[PDB]
Amino acid sequence: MDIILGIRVQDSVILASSKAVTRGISVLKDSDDKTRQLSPHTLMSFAGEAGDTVQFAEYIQANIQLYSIREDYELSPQAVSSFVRQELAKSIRSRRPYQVNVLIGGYDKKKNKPELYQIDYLGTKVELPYGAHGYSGFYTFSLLDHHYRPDMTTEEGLDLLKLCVQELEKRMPMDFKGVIVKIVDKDGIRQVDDF
Amino acid sequence: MDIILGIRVQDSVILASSKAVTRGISVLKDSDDKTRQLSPHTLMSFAGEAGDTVQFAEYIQANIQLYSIREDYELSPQAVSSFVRQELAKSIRSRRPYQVNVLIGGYDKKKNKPELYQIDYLGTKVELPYGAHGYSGFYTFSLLDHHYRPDMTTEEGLDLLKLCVQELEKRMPMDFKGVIVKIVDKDGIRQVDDF
Amino acid sequence: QFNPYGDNGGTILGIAGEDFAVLAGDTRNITDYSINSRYEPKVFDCGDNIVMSANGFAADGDALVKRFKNSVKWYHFDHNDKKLSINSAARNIQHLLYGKRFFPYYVHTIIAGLDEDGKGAVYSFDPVGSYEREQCRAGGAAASLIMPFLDNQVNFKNQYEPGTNGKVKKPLKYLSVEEVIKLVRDSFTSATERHIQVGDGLEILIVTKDGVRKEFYELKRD
Amino acid sequence: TQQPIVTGTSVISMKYDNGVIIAADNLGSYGSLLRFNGVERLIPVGDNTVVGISGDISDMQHIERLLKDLVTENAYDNPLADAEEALEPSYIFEYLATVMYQRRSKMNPLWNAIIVAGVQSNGDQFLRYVNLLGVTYSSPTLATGFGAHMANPLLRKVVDRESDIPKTTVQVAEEAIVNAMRVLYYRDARSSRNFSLAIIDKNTGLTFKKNLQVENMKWDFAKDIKGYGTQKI
Amino acid sequence: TTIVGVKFNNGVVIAADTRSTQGPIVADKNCAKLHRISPKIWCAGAGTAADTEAVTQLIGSNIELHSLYTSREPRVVSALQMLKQHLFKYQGHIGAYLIVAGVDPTGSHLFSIHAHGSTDVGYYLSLGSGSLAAMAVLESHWKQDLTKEEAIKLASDAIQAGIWNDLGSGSNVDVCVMEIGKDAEYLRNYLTPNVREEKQKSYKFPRGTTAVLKESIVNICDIQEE
Amino acid sequence: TTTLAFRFQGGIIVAVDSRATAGNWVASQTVKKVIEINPFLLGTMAGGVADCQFWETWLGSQCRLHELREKERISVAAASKILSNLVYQYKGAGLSMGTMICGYTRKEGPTIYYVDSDGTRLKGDIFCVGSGQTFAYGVLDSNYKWDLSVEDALYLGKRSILAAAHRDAYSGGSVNLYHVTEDGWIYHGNHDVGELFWKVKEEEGSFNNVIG
Amino acid sequence: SDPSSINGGIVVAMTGKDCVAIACDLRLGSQSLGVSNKFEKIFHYGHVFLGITGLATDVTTLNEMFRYKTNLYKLKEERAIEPETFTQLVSSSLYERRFGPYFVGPVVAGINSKSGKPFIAGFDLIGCIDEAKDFIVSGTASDQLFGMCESLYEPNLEPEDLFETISQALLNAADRDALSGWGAVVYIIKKDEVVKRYLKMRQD
Amino acid sequence: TSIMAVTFKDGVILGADSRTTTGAYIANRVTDKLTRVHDKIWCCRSGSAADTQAIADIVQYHLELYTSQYGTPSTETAASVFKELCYENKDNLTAGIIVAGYDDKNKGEVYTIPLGGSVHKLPYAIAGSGSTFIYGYCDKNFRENMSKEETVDFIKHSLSQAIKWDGSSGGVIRMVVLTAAGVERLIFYPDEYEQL
Amino acid sequence: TSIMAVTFKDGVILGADSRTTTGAYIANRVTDKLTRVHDKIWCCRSGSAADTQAIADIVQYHLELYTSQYGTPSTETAASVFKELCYENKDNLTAGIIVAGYDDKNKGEVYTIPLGGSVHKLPYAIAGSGSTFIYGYCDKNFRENMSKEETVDFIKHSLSQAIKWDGSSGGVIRMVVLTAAGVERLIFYPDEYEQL
Ligand SMILES: *[B]([O])([O])[C]([C][C]([C])[C])[N]C(=O)[C]([C]C1=[C][C]=[C][C]=[C]1)[N]C(=O)C1=[C]N=[C][C]=N1
Ligand SMILES: *[B]([O])([O])[C]([C][C]([C])[C])[N]C(=O)[C]([C]C1=[C][C]=[C][C]=[C]1)[N]C(=O)C1=[C]N=[C][C]=N1
Ligand SMILES: *[B]([O])([O])[C]([C][C]([C])[C])[N]C(=O)[C]([C]C1=[C][C]=[C][C]=[C]1)[N]C(=O)C1=[C]N=[C][C]=N1
Ligand SMILES: *[B]([O])([O])[C]([C][C]([C])[C])[N]C(=O)[C]([C]C1=[C][C]=[C][C]=[C]1)[N]C(=O)C1=[C]N=[C][C]=N1
Ligand SMILES: [Cl-]
Ligand SMILES: [Cl-]
Ligand SMILES: [Mg+2]
Ligand SMILES: [Mg+2]
Ligand SMILES: [Mg+2]
Ligand SMILES: [Mg+2]
Ligand SMILES: [Mg+2]
Repeated sequence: MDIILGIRVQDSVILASSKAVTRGISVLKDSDDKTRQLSPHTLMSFAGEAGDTVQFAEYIQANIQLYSIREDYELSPQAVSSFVRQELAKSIRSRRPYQVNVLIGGYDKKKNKPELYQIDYLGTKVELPYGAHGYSGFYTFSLLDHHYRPDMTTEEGLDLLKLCVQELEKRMPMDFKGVIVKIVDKDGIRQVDDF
Repeated sequence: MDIILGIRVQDSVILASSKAVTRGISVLKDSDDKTRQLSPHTLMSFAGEAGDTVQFAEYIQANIQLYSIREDYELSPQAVSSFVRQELAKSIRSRRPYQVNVLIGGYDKKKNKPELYQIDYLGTKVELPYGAHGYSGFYTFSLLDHHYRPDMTTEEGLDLLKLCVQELEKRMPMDFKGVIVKIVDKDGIRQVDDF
Repeated sequence: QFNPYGDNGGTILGIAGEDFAVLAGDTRNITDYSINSRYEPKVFDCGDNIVMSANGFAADGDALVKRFKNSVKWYHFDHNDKKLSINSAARNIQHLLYGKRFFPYYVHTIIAGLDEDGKGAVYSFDPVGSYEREQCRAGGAAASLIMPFLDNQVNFKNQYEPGTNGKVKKPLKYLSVEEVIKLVRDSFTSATERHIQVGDGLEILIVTKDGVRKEFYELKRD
Repeated sequence: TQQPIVTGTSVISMKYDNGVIIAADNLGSYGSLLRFNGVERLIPVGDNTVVGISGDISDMQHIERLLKDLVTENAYDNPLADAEEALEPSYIFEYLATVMYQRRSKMNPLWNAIIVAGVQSNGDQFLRYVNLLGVTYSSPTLATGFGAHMANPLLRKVVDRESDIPKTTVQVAEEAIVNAMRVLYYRDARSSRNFSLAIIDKNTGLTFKKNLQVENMKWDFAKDIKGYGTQKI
Repeated sequence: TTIVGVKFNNGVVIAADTRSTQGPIVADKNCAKLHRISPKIWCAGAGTAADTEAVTQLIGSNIELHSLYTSREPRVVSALQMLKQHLFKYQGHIGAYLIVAGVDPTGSHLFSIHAHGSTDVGYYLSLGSGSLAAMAVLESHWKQDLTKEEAIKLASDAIQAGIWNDLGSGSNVDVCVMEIGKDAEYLRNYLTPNVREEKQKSYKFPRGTTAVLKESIVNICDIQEE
Repeated sequence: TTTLAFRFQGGIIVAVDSRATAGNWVASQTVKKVIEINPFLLGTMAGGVADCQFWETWLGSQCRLHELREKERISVAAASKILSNLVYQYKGAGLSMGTMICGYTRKEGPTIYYVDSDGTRLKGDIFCVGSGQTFAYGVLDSNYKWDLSVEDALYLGKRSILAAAHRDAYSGGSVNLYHVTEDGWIYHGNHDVGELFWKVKEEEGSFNNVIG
Repeated sequence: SDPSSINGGIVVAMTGKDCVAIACDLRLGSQSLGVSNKFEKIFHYGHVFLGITGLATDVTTLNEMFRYKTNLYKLKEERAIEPETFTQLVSSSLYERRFGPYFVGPVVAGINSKSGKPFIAGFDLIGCIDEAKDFIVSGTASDQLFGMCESLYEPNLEPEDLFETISQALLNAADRDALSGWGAVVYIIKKDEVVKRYLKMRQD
Repeated sequence: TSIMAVTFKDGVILGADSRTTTGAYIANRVTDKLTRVHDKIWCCRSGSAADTQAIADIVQYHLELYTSQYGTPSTETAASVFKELCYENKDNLTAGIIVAGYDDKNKGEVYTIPLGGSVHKLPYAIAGSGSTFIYGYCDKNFRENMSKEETVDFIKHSLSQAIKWDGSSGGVIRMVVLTAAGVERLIFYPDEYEQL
Repeated sequence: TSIMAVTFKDGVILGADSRTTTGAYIANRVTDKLTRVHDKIWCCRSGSAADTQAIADIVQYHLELYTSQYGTPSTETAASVFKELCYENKDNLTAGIIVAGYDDKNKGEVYTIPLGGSVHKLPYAIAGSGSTFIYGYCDKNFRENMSKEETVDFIKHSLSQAIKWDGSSGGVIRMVVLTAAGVERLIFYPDEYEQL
């Protein structure tokens, strides 16, 4: 699919993902949720080749949920991100690689810190205060470089995120039909229904 | 460029043309007028390869204006359309052909009839009640096939045109940043400033 | 580089009657601009009152027919000598063809016979196993020449009744076996004239409740 | 997938009233180089079948070994190996046809064109073709390569349809075959003057003729041909 | 296409089939492949149909002017030379494969021409997709000192071989005889061994069978007086 | 090909054309592009004629086996995912499919899944698939409401296919209508475009561009 | 990509007893997209009729070119051009673009005004003349037209009977072609009257 | 094609086969590859039939015009005209020509002109596809100042072997003898030269 | 490469040049292309050096194992083992091998195995790039039942010409004589064979 963004503030991680699905000439859907809950305090957004994206996301989801049941314990965002990276790093030298890029936003309940991990289809992992995949960064990183503050509140983060989406809606050629925004914090995962 | 539409009603011709200009990754402009007035009662909209479009349009504009001065007389839309077709039909077997598609909307003051001509870059001319170039027709022709009646008013034409633009804004992937609408009738050419 | 496919030309035609069914095919076999044989049978009695032809690349055609005949034999063994119905045969052939989806049998298959209500039946296939029951179907080289003629003269397409001028259609009255054979012969005579891969001979297989009969007619040899 | 290296050209054949005739030249070409001049391309199987092979010679020698092995295998635990349960032309052909089509299906073909000529148990004439693609067909006259283009037209003037077979004697049939071989020598750039011929008759059995030569050739008229248009000397 | 040329006692004969094809479809069943360059110089053409026609007309036109300029009946070698130099210049792109024959004050002549511009001399020649079937017949039955009757028979038999055995050839046999000291006789459809049999059924429709929307008279006449 | 399906008050409407083409050659005007998977499930066909037929009749065998094993009607979600997971295994091999899996269960209600040979699986209210999908979308989007009567919904589907049959060269022949309720689908006839076009033009006042 | 099948269309012509008929479909498209249902492909210059299939821009260009030439012919000759003579003019004009040809399939039809003899003729895109006694076909459904004509046609058909035959030949051939149809026209041509009929057909 | 020219005591002899091929089909089995550009200046042609005919025709024209102005041209001059055409049009031509001629002053001379358009004056020359198979034989058997009968035998035996091994060569062996006595044509048929 | 094997009255002789080339560079000017697969069964190698070495090594192994079980193998048997490797691996091999051997029962025998993997039993055989230039010479000069000295001269003269004309051939002429008397190696240097 197209645009996926992420920003880590003081006490939470915010992921924004486009709603459009386009097969060639037509926009088949304008309300698609490009994300899966891996665990109560870990959310993964994704974008890449059709089919592979959902297949990969649900596969990761199933594996983490299996771990949760087996150990009766939630893996740290760092641990989940490492697992995901390894799966993609394994995939890149396969017969047919997963063509999927992801952002992993989690809240570590042990350290009481929000964490954002950017991983591409090659298995390239980086921890970041803010991140993006595809052409999204090209428009948004300059704004984030200027405004981002780490002590930012969640509300200040959403405002900075609106400024990013406005720039994208001005300068990007493709109509991505707006974004679904989700927040990850100490209380879990919730969706901002008005954006 | 992208989307250009045309519709011939009872007493006028209405042309609608997108405002976006995109060079690759960015939308450089969102207020571009993809049309030239050839004569007081003849308007030509255009879309094709960058540079060639404006170069061709202005070249045709210059030639028609020259004819107007020489004869102190306005050529009929049919005559202008035939001239344009021949120029494109000449162009297609050149060293480097003009990569331009056009719509010609005019009001014939002799016959008191509006006239719409669709011409592609090969020099393929057809007179139509409604027409389009590129992928625009793919979305809009089904609506026009249903609603068009040959005796509509100018206001009914604009409403049917809004229904076309709404469908395009729903189902086309590219954000074409709205359209500039112009009306051609017995009194000449005017622009609808709110659409 | 080795090309595992070839084109042996030929043309075939199946028509379904009210209580009968015919499956015709020319006897000419070719490669490029040469004739291999003027009489090489292309339509086959496969048993259980079912006739079959697989037109196109002859080596794949012969392979497919051979495997279907074999399927009929094993159907009898495995299900107490039960008669293989035409609809069942058709579905079995789909799986034979689709089994080689990624290295296809390069043929246009048509089978004919009677359904379980005794009425005439014709089934048509593409190379990778899709199928559909039809009243009328031409296959192979001159299929584009013959089908339109059969839309007009079998299904009375674009025909209407005099005096009414386009209001009332020509009624779809049934065609006898003698009437169908006339249309088959003319279809191939016409196809032979304008298509270089059609000629030499015409072999028709007729299927009724009484069994499978054969008729042969000469075609132009140029 | 391969390319043919050492190759054999046309094989020609036809039916007649009491049997079948088949012929092929003794050349093994290496591209345009006429490398090997003593290659037998007709291979008899028993006293009722002759297999003519054109195309790649290494593959021909492989097929020759398969047929030799087929005879050995048929004789095993078979008291009627030289009588009722002897190898028929139809048996030998169907076997080859199976192999050819299987090999093309694995994208590794035997690069040949084959004609199986013979007479069956009931006296019936057998003549059928098969090639690298597994394509098969039968006809009163059959020929491979250049023979298909030049020999068949001549042989079809003798036997045009099925009803012409009883009316065609062995003398008339052999005469037509020998002439066709002459024509191929005039016109095929990968042919030789030396050839082999085989007759299989229902009465007189298998007659295998070796070291035949094209004779009665017309070349004298060449002396009168000068230049390419305007030249007189 | 099957086209042949055969020399005989007192002249030369050329023949051709009448089939033209676009891929596997027959475009024309009774096509005319024998072309007149001048009254007693004819040629048969294989390959690209428009090219054989065009290159024949052009040289035939220039031959006529040359004959008028020199006050002499045209020669086959002149037609041959003008054809080959034209085809050579176009480097094979003009797809004309010709058998050129004729009688002139020098005698009777028979030549072949290929698209790249190479020429050949012979007593018997064949060109086209059916040239192998025809050349088989010619190589089997040709002799020196053929009569007129024997040469016509041999030429037509060589075309028939193409008609029956080559899918690129068919329908009828056209012949043109060019004897010394006589008018050239052009025998159109010399043989007709491919008449279509009567159809089983008449497909004449009842009047009114087709649905019509509008009728109108078309004005083909000029602007009228009064 | 033009195939559509949309959710509404009265369940689901499914409408398809009948044309099959090999290049410019019209191979068939009488193709059944709706597959009756069972009395409650329908599948639409677009793309490769054989791929769609084979694997959608195969799907019906998997659904029958599910309800034999689980003593319960298979969900539309589960049925659609069986097909999407299958074609995903073949991804890259060259299967060519665009399909809607349509059904009506107690737990889900009326449900439509777009399933595709690249592995895409999408739930939605409206879908149009095929070469003439853009034409059908125009009529649907402007006239669609949740509060349509079964009669009006059926006509809208019929009309949307007609629109695409007219303009798209690779669509036409005839229109097959299906209406899916919770007690199963209901067939609503074969409609020849040759007769339907003139009937609609006259009665609706549409297609004033064409002369009749 | 293939110029001769971007726009689509067909033309067919036939002879009868003291008459000729020429017919064409009305479709103009951009590959799969249908654009126009009023694109007539038959034109006339005096009593000589010319149908042209293929690339639409060249159809228009050639019509304008032959109108140009036939108008000069008439001024200089002081008479209308005849079918036989026009056929040669078409051939000459096409062959002059030998290595940069117009992508078209022209068809000529008409009755010679002096002899009264019916006349039809066809061409390839570069000038070769096909002069058939019975019928001529052209366009994207030429294979289909060959099959219809070869079975339906008989010689010496009366004008009103010939109309039925040629119409059924066109209609059924067009219905088996994706790029043809969207209406049809038939011209019946006698020595001194010419009737034009538009046919009702399926609009898909 | 198998062609050769050989100088000897009394002059020079040209030799050639008569086979023209389109792939494996023999388009002409009785071809004349020994062509005349002047009374006693001939050439052997190999490569494209069209190219070598076109070239030979142009040369004959040049030498005819030379003769009208300056009298009989030398063999060297004829070779130079061949070279000028072959060298300057090397990109568009496929022609391997051997030029042979008889002067009274210079006697028998042979010039070979391969694909590139270079000129090489030699005692004898061989060319064409079939020449490859007789380099060994010709090198071992050639002597200078042979007699007419010996040279005919040398050419007959050499081309016989070239024909035997090369599929692109065959038919009759044509020869042309160039001496002070005049111009003699010789032909040798398969039955004769195959048994050698 | 210029290689040949020739049967004669007392047995068979193998002959070869000594040049190995990488393009136009002579990687080895003193190569030994006559290799031993059994006591009196040798072969000449042409084509890829790696392929023909690998093949010859495998054959020597097979015949060594054959000998241990069934005694001395025939030359025909050795040729069949070469064929089996060359035919079955025709897609991956570039090897043109001549097999030559001496039995007491069968005396001197020569089998040639070209690229395809076919087998041809011949009185004598030639192969390698340089063989093309001596088909004419060898056909004209070969006789059956020659003496040792005559056969040495025939091979020496033949390879001399092949070396002279082929750039891929050169260096010394190696030979190996196979008779009832035993195995003899012969070498002939440029100064000797160039003046022939
Ligand atoms: B014959 O097969 O050579 C025949 C003789 C011709 C000169 C009347 N030639 C053709 O029929 C050619 C074959 C061909 C097809 C395609 C490209 C080149 C040649 N036919 C035509 O030139 C042709 C095709 N369609 C219409 C008119 N002419
Ligand atoms: B439709 O056009 O997608 C249609 C749907 C199919 C299920 C009947 N497909 C076809 O007609 C395809 C060609 C095609 C046209 C346009 C878009 C995509 C595909 N035809 C075939 O698959 C086919 C196969 N064999 C014979 C005939 N047609
Ligand atoms: B000879 O084989 O080189 C021969 C000499 C020519 C002057 C008559 N050339 C040809 O036969 C060539 C083909 C060729 C074969 C071998 C090497 C190079 C070229 N043939 C033609 O040019 C030819 C073939 N068919 C028709 C017309 N011309
Ligand atoms: B001979 O030239 O064929 C020779 C025979 C080999 C067994 C010693 N072969 C080579 O010299 C080949 C190249 C070659 C030349 C001509 C024809 C075919 C192949 N050389 C090599 O294989 C080689 C070259 N450099 C290093 C190692 N091997
Ligand atoms: Cl020549
Ligand atoms: Cl080595
Ligand atoms: Mg990254
Ligand atoms: Mg024929
Ligand atoms: Mg599954
Ligand atoms: Mg349509
Ligand atoms: Mg050397």
